[PDB]
Amino acid sequence: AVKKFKPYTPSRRFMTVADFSEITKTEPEKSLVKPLKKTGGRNNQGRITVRFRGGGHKRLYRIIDFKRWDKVGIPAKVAAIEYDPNRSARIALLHYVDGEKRYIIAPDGLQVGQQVVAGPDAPIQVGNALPLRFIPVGTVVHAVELEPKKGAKLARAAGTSAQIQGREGDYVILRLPSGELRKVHGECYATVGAVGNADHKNIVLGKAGRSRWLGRRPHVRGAAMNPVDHPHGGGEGRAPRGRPPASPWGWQTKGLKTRKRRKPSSRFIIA
Amino acid sequence: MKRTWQPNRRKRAKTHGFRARMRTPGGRKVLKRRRQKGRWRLTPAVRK
RNA sequence: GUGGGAGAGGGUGGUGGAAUUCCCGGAGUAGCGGUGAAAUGCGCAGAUACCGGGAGGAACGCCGAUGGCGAAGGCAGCCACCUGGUCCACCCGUGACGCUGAGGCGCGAAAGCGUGGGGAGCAAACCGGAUUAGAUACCCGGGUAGUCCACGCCCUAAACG
RNA sequence: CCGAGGGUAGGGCCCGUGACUGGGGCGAAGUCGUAACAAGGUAGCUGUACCGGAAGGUGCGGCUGGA
RNA sequence: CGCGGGGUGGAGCAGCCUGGUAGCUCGUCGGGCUCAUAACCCGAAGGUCGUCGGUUCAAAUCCGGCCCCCGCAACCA
RNA sequence: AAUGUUCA
RNA sequence: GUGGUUCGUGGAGCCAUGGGGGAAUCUGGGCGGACCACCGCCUAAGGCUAAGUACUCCGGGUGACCGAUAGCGCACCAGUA
RNA sequence: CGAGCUAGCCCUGGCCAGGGUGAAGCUGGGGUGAGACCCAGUGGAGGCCCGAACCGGUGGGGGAUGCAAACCCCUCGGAUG
RNA sequence: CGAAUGCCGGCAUGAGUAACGAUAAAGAGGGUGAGAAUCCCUCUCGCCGUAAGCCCAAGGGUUCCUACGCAAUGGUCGUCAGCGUAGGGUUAGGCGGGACCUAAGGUGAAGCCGAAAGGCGUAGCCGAAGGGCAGCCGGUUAAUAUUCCGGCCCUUCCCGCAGGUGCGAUGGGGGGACGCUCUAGGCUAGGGGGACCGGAGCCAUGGACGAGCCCGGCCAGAAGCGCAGGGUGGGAGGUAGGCAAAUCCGCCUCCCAACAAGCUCUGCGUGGUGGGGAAGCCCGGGUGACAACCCCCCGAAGCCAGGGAGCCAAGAAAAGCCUCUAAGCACAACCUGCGGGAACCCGUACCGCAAACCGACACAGGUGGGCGGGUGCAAGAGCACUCAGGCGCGCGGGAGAACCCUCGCCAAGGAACUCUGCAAGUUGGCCCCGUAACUUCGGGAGAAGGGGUGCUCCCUGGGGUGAUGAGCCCCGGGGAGCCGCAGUGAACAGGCUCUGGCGACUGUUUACCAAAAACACAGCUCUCUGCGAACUCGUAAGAGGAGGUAUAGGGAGCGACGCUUGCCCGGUGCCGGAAGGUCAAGGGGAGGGGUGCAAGCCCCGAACCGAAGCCCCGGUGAACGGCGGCCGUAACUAUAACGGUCCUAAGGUAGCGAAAUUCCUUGUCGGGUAAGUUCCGACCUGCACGAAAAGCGUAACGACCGGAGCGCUGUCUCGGCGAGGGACCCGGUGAAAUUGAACUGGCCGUGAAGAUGCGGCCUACCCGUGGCAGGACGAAAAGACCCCGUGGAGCUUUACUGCAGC
RNA sequence: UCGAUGUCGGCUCGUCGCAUCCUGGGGCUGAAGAAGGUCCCAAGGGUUGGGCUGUUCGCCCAUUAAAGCGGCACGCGAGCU
Ligand SMILES: NC[C@@H]1O[C@H](O[C@H]2[C@@H](O)[C@H](O[C@@H]3[C@@H](O)[C@H](N)C[C@H](N)[C@H]3O[C@H]3O[C@H](CO)[C@@H](O)[C@H](O)[C@H]3N)O[C@@H]2CO)[C@H](N)[C@@H](O)[C@@H]1O
Ligand SMILES: [Mg+2]
Ligand SMILES: [Mg+2]
Ligand SMILES: [Mg+2]
Ligand SMILES: [Mg+2]
Ligand SMILES: [Mg+2]
Ligand SMILES: [Mg+2]
Ligand SMILES: [Mg+2]
Ligand SMILES: [Mg+2]
Ligand SMILES: [Mg+2]
Ligand SMILES: [Mg+2]
Ligand SMILES: [Mg+2]
Ligand SMILES: [Mg+2]
Ligand SMILES: [Mg+2]
Ligand SMILES: [Mg+2]
Ligand SMILES: [Mg+2]
Ligand SMILES: [Mg+2]
Ligand SMILES: [Mg+2]
Ligand SMILES: [Mg+2]
Ligand SMILES: [Mg+2]
Ligand SMILES: [Mg+2]
Ligand SMILES: [Mg+2]
Ligand SMILES: [Mg+2]
Ligand SMILES: [Mg+2]
Ligand SMILES: [Mg+2]
Ligand SMILES: [Mg+2]
Ligand SMILES: [Mg+2]
Ligand SMILES: [Mg+2]
Ligand SMILES: [Mg+2]
Ligand SMILES: [Mg+2]
Ligand SMILES: [Mg+2]
Ligand SMILES: [Mg+2]
Ligand SMILES: [Mg+2]
Ligand SMILES: [Mg+2]
Ligand SMILES: [Mg+2]
Ligand SMILES: [Mg+2]
Ligand SMILES: [Mg+2]
Ligand SMILES: [Mg+2]
Ligand SMILES: [Mg+2]
Ligand SMILES: [Mg+2]
Ligand SMILES: [Mg+2]
Ligand SMILES: [Mg+2]
Ligand SMILES: [Mg+2]
Ligand SMILES: [Mg+2]
Ligand SMILES: [Mg+2]
Ligand SMILES: [Mg+2]
Ligand SMILES: [Mg+2]
Ligand SMILES: [Mg+2]
Ligand SMILES: [Mg+2]
Ligand SMILES: [Mg+2]
Ligand SMILES: [Mg+2]
Ligand SMILES: [Mg+2]
Ligand SMILES: [Mg+2]
Ligand SMILES: [Mg+2]
Ligand SMILES: [Mg+2]
Ligand SMILES: [Mg+2]
Ligand SMILES: [Mg+2]
Ligand SMILES: [Mg+2]
Ligand SMILES: [Mg+2]
Ligand SMILES: [Mg+2]
Ligand SMILES: [Mg+2]
Ligand SMILES: [Mg+2]
Ligand SMILES: [Mg+2]
Ligand SMILES: [Mg+2]
Ligand SMILES: [Mg+2]
Ligand SMILES: [Mg+2]
Ligand SMILES: [Mg+2]
Ligand SMILES: [Mg+2]
Ligand SMILES: [Mg+2]
Ligand SMILES: [Mg+2]
Ligand SMILES: [Mg+2]
Ligand SMILES: [Mg+2]
Ligand SMILES: [Mg+2]
Ligand SMILES: [Mg+2]
Ligand SMILES: [Mg+2]
Ligand SMILES: [Mg+2]
Ligand SMILES: [Mg+2]
Ligand SMILES: [Mg+2]
Ligand SMILES: [Mg+2]
Ligand SMILES: [Mg+2]
Ligand SMILES: [Mg+2]
Ligand SMILES: [Mg+2]
Ligand SMILES: [Mg+2]
Ligand SMILES: [Mg+2]
Ligand SMILES: [Mg+2]
Ligand SMILES: [Mg+2]
Ligand SMILES: [Mg+2]
Ligand SMILES: [Mg+2]
Ligand SMILES: [Mg+2]
Ligand SMILES: [Mg+2]
Ligand SMILES: [Mg+2]
Ligand SMILES: [Mg+2]
Ligand SMILES: [Mg+2]
Ligand SMILES: [Mg+2]
Ligand SMILES: [Mg+2]
Ligand SMILES: [Mg+2]
Ligand SMILES: [Mg+2]
Ligand SMILES: [Mg+2]
Ligand SMILES: [Mg+2]
Ligand SMILES: [Mg+2]
Ligand SMILES: [Mg+2]
Ligand SMILES: [Mg+2]
Ligand SMILES: [Mg+2]
Ligand SMILES: [Mg+2]
Ligand SMILES: [Mg+2]
Ligand SMILES: [Mg+2]
Ligand SMILES: [Mg+2]
Repeated sequence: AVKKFKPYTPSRRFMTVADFSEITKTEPEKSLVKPLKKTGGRNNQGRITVRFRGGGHKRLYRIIDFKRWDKVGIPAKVAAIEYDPNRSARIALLHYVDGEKRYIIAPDGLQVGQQVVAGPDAPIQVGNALPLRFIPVGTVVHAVELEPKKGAKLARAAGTSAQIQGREGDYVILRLPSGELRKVHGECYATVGAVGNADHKNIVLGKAGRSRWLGRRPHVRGAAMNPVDHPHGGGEGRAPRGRPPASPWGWQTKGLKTRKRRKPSSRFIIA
Repeated sequence: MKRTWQPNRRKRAKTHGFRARMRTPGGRKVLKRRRQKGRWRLTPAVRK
């Protein structure tokens, strides 16, 4: 839905925020070895190596389960659906019959009360994980793994998802969120359903700050700087690049493909 | 107005200290050069 | 009220095959395509033509009507679910409760507009090739918004019997 | 106290006028094309959308007051 | 004052560079189709090639003195 | 395959 | 490829190396300035080895060296204030 | 050799008188077939308003071997972000 | 040595000049002494009082206290001092640190990397204004005190002892434990009154013996005791988890019970009792005293605290502490009592918004935390006055010229000033009336324009606390009445409106000449990137990205929102093309050469097979980018819908247009003005607008830039008077740039072309002081501009040549 | 003159030149008068306030006897802006 505001103050006549009803029934994290001190920091060993990051509200890190073959067959009830500052997606706190509690990136549709489980035996329904091989071609899934046992790495952003296009050998063909067609091993797990909280792509930040609360500091334009700072910089009084559009490091930034050519990763791609 | 020198005992020790000067090969050379010139104070004398 | 009937009435979810296009594989060779005649264009980088595998979107052939449904706009593969109208019969119930309807409220093809999706074919604008004195057109080869969905708007018409 | 009026300040309605501008009516024989009336030689009409010296042209659907 | 570009039948453009030939489109003229006009068909006429000198055997064409033309630069303070 | 001055 | 040498690609050997191929043990093997052939030199892929040589923080001795703006930055409580 | 100035970021603490405006929610009333919606009441939102501390440095004047190698007076901008 | 703006030192000149450092302010009487405006005491006076007063951190290191002293240091003086000499002075189980814990980060066994130096880095260790932890009220010294002492109250360890229990980890679990904004109820700190309690005293000057005036009416405090709160369901069974070792967690299952109770844990009163105890008066001490030590009211931002509500940006760690079992050990061992004993190290002076810290200075600058009383004003930490407490700023005394600075007032006029209303005025708080276009419906709004405002008396409504009732406070409502020029009577305290330009908006910036139309910004588009992501740093290891996964992350441009964003893929870039052209090693060896008597050994070397790149083919604009000319033509003329032709990759669309763009140009009309090179509206031969280096608009916003009005003013006609601080004079102290030497006049000539200095002529006794700036081509800076030097740097690219990278 | 001679305009203070814009004398006149025109002598003293622009300069508005020209480093920044 997204909450909109009356225009009492500008920057807030455009501002809009998430429908937090989805979450509710729980704001406090499941402390139980669930959150960890999370180190902030826009740089590595001294130098900033990603520009314009910093500041941004204090943040606790919820550790979530991205490889569910741990508890194969051990079912669990969905305790709650909480808020995660560290992601676009919302998480779900799930108590296992085992007694062990874990977190999972909350799929769309999942509800407090439902039961869930991962395994080959597992029934094909929202929240359940299984190797792609045992998932019916056509079903939508999220939190897909890339190589087996390596853990989930695909379709985890709010409202994202992958769809099975069909098997072919030990591999199964997935159409990824981006839209690329990749062959992924059949043993790679993946939980059924879409990522959920798809209204996300619609929230309008609103003001200059807030972009700040999210830890994103101002991004200054190339042309605005000087010959020294960027290739675009310079020229007496406003100019048009004057070079084919380029990054501060000098590589062309409009259309120039960048992924490695001889990458073995290919052969399993097509899109 | 707020001037350049703002004395901090701990900062001074941790920066120009003896131990500090010892860790870095550059510093060890400082201690060397000074000791060899005859300085009475090899390091910024400061008491705590 | 009871007991029956017919229908593309409306919404939601699911699904079927033919066909167009694109992708992959196989085979195969100098044309294909287009027209009034051509040209642009596509094709020796292996096109057209034919076989096999795949993605995808849109539309529903034959039944099919000079038919049925709705108040209108309008509604056509098939399944289910949710639900609106309507007709017949029995002569049972209520007992004039009726008709129209200023204003109000609800609906309202197509085009067009917003937010997000989607995009095979088609196709305003737009670019080419001709035709013409001219050709900002009819023709041809391409092509974007649109057409498609969801939600929110627009409320017009030869909204015609 | 009220009080005709006078002042200052802000509003509402109407009339006159205004460089310039938009389209309309009207004026025997000016200019360009030929849309419509006969398949008006691209059936016409129409609401809507873009384009074009101009009438008009095309897309999408609707009409028969065309076949 | 500077750089270099254009001057040709009536219109707009060729040809000059590697001097000997002025070519295209348009129009203008006569003749056809029409009932007549346009389009179309047929066939012709039309150019001191800005001007004034010397190079040559020969000058649209090479060379310089002007003459309208067209552009570009004119700055530092 | 455009067109056909005006008033009778 | 390079480096070293007087040798800067030169006719460029020799002595070193990163990379590739890869022997033989005296009928073995390197060199004598591309390369061949003679003639001759020497024995690689393990190691050690005084003296003659270099310097002057230190002790001494001298000086056609200075003599407190000189001579060490300091003749003095100077690498101090 | 320097981030004891300045710039950015990281960890951990502190601070922001007093006024004003009065969003969303709720609660009751109204409305309708049910709604939309409209009222009051409560409520206390906001890189909102005024304005000290605090953070600045807009215009003018003074100062110019200064009080000061950037200062003073009046004025002025922000002030829960 | 005579010059090098030479080097070092000395001493001059300016000059008894500027200045003596905040315009908070001084006067006098006593002392002291060789000598006092300046030291000590007293009495007047003025200034501060969210301080110019207290307390703590940092830094400073003896300055602190006392006795002696004055050369120098205190911009004068100095008997004084932060100065000189000497001697004292800093006391802790509880305050703050360490024999505790962890943060960022640092270091760093293992482990990884790197010519060496060295770089990452696990465990561990280090790291604190954060966590954890036991001390209150008084009293003393010249100088210390939560440190010594008094009273009251705690903390660890060790021993003995009685009484208890499965005791026991560096392991498990719980916990510690956390945001922002808004808030309830009690409290407390703090403050105000009192007809009440205690007091020495005072009736002045016209009055008052007064329910008068004046002073003061508390602090701490175990257990118990109340009053507020914070925490918390009890049971009983199973169990696939807690890298299962558990009767502890966690999970299910099930009797009871729940806007609770009890159980716990704080806060606050209360408390045995200890402690403090003015004004005044007499010499810090006494006295005031065996001082009283009570009652109302206001009341926190603090306490109960882990209280509650709402919100999105979703808010440290570890130890102590509970609990659980492991080995083990059950003679251990822990637990509770109770007495005895034991209890280390470092800091403690003083300054601390400043004369002791950072600014070379006893420098109008800078410096984190807490307290910060009273009255009045709507409120307040604001403003005015004032407590406590602290100051009068380390040169003075006169004179009352110009001129300057800071300040007050002004006839008549009222922007005529000027680049410009620059500056100054006006307005100003609160209550009430009452308010337009336009808009994104919030706003514009404090629009504008107005009225009221003091005190006196009467009537009258709600509340809080009490108790319902009186006091005490908090909000009000209505009549009359008094006095001034004036009632927010002083101080704090908007001038307003109309119409343009630019950017949407709050915000950022050139520390020290630019605060802006610049940057950023939400938002739009393009592009890269399937995760060992792209991209960035690094030789590497490794790291950031990200414990993220395209609803994500990198790069680019545009820059809210509205309506929109045309045509040209010729060139350039980028994307796509398994064909061809070309192409390096390398493979391949037709063929040829050097030598040997030779087998040989050596050299060249064509066909042909050989990547990426370039070529070629095609796409591509919110990719670099680009988006025409010349003739003719209507039945008055003008003009040209229409036509011809040349060129192109295509010839600029909507919209805007003499503009932040228009040269000609003050374009031409219209508006405003008595007059308008600016402004607004029109037009359009746009020298040279135009669509994301976006185009045209837009409510609101702006210490942005332009044009008008009203109000109001010394900005001006046009200047006048007045005040304070300098200037001037006297006493004290006493600089600087500059300076070839000077005995340094005018004119007209002359001269290297602008003469005190040459020529001629003309004035002119010697020397100062207060003023003014025409000259000394005055000072200050080896001219920035300019040119030059085969000088230097920063920047660019289809300049050359390399290197990283790919 | 570059080991520096501050550059436009304005304001303030002027002084001079005179080829005279006023005001004084005067001769011609196609001078009737009143006017004017042109030349001659003569600066003693005069030679306004606004609108527009940085302007100098101009052009306007309202006046005037007239609203003169020009030099003084396009006089004057150790006088201001
Ligand atoms: N006719 C009146 C309205 O305006 C237009 O009509 C106007 C024009 O089309 C028309 O112009 C015509 C022209 O079309 C035709 N081909 C040639 C003719 N000579 C012109 O005629 C015009 O001009 C002449 C003077 O020159 C006048 O005398 C005459 O009245 C006038 N109509 O003149 C009309 C003015 O009245 C619309 N086409 C018409 O449908 C509409 O109703
Ligand atoms: Mg380091
Ligand atoms: Mg930016
Ligand atoms: Mg740099
Ligand atoms: Mg560059
Ligand atoms: Mg420019
Ligand atoms: Mg459907
Ligand atoms: Mg194929
Ligand atoms: Mg097939
Ligand atoms: Mg479908
Ligand atoms: Mg039905
Ligand atoms: Mg009946
Ligand atoms: Mg539609
Ligand atoms: Mg649409
Ligand atoms: Mg098509
Ligand atoms: Mg077509
Ligand atoms: Mg669109
Ligand atoms: Mg569908
Ligand atoms: Mg719809
Ligand atoms: Mg419709
Ligand atoms: Mg009008
Ligand atoms: Mg027709
Ligand atoms: Mg037709
Ligand atoms: Mg037609
Ligand atoms: Mg068309
Ligand atoms: Mg049709
Ligand atoms: Mg006719
Ligand atoms: Mg007639
Ligand atoms: Mg050997
Ligand atoms: Mg000697
Ligand atoms: Mg010496
Ligand atoms: Mg001597
Ligand atoms: Mg710092
Ligand atoms: Mg409300
Ligand atoms: Mg604010
Ligand atoms: Mg202010
Ligand atoms: Mg504010
Ligand atoms: Mg000199
Ligand atoms: Mg000297
Ligand atoms: Mg003086
Ligand atoms: Mg005072
Ligand atoms: Mg200290
Ligand atoms: Mg002295
Ligand atoms: Mg002393
Ligand atoms: Mg110890
Ligand atoms: Mg290290
Ligand atoms: Mg420690
Ligand atoms: Mg601590
Ligand atoms: Mg706690
Ligand atoms: Mg108290
Ligand atoms: Mg008396
Ligand atoms: Mg009291
Ligand atoms: Mg007590
Ligand atoms: Mg209780
Ligand atoms: Mg129990
Ligand atoms: Mg259990
Ligand atoms: Mg175990
Ligand atoms: Mg303080
Ligand atoms: Mg000091
Ligand atoms: Mg000091
Ligand atoms: Mg200084
Ligand atoms: Mg100071
Ligand atoms: Mg104050
Ligand atoms: Mg002083
Ligand atoms: Mg002083
Ligand atoms: Mg006056
Ligand atoms: Mg007056
Ligand atoms: Mg003026
Ligand atoms: Mg003036
Ligand atoms: Mg002006
Ligand atoms: Mg002003
Ligand atoms: Mg006020
Ligand atoms: Mg406004
Ligand atoms: Mg702005
Ligand atoms: Mg500003
Ligand atoms: Mg936008
Ligand atoms: Mg921009
Ligand atoms: Mg192109
Ligand atoms: Mg080769
Ligand atoms: Mg070979
Ligand atoms: Mg190739
Ligand atoms: Mg004509
Ligand atoms: Mg006529
Ligand atoms: Mg146009
Ligand atoms: Mg103009
Ligand atoms: Mg204009
Ligand atoms: Mg005008
Ligand atoms: Mg464009
Ligand atoms: Mg813009
Ligand atoms: Mg502003
Ligand atoms: Mg601002
Ligand atoms: Mg303005
Ligand atoms: Mg004055
Ligand atoms: Mg005076
Ligand atoms: Mg004196
Ligand atoms: Mg002279
Ligand atoms: Mg002379
Ligand atoms: Mg004098
Ligand atoms: Mg002077
Ligand atoms: Mg020089
Ligand atoms: Mg040169
Ligand atoms: Mg010069
Ligand atoms: Mg000089
Ligand atoms: Mg003059
Ligand atoms: Mg004369
Ligand atoms: Mg000056
Ligand atoms: Mg001066």
